[PDB]
Amino acid sequence: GSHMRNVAAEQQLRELESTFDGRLGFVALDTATGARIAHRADERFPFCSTFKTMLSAAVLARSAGDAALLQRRIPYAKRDLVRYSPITEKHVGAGMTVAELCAATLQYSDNTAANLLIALLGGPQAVTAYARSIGDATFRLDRRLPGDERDTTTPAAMAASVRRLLVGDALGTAQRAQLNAWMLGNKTGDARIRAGVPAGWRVADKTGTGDYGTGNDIGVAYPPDRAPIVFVVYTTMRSRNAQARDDVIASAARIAARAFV
Ligand SMILES: CC(C)(O/N=C(\C(=O)NCB(O)O)c1csc(N)n1)C(=O)O
Repeated sequence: GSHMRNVAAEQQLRELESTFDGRLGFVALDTATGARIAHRADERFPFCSTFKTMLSAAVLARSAGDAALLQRRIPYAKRDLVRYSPITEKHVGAGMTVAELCAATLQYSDNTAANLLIALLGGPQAVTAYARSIGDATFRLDRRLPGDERDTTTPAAMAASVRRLLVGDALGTAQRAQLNAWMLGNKTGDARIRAGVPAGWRVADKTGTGDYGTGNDIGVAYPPDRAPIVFVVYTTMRSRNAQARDDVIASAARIAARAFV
């Protein structure tokens, strides 16, 4: 790579943002060199379901020296279900193990699964506390309008957290391996980062989708013969009804992939 290719990439990101009525927040990091391609990296964006990565890491941290926690089954009932719970809705009654809940919320974005895990940790403030413990002073989970700082982070802060969690040593080696295993098996991101990077790269990712055309994807790509590349993409729009743009997310990843190859 080179600084000049990165300057070119950043202008391409600006041009990409002009194709929709909203904001593009982007960080890609080449871990081989620390080279960073960024756009609106220090602005806050609603993180939507991408917080589930930080969730799951916090749960994995509780399991250090207590691997049996992952096999502990958590009961819940129908009145405990919230909207969009495709996995948990099938296991009302006896419930699911902690590991199963982590997998459900990472791979299917199951919302009840996330709430149960948030509860296990002691509430949303425990997730924020966990983020602070790994050097993220920006992330805030306030609950399980544009401009509201609640439930937001910046692309820069999330990129650093993704890097430390999936590539670095925020977690112990075994827990890092497990977080990667879950995110590698994500089912919701086929049209996002995965669509923009080379087919030969392995991708561990977590998506986020919300109103105001909010379309997010964060994660790490593992090329077969070089160092991991961290990708964080946040998009959000001015119109509440607007669909999230999978193609824009894929295109942003593709711009950075081309620059780093
Ligand atoms: C409605 C319910 C179940 O979930 N709300 C969500 C949501 O559906 N997140 C799904 B995700 O981004 O894959 C959400 C967060 S920001 C936004 N817009 N929607 C909830 O929190 O009660």
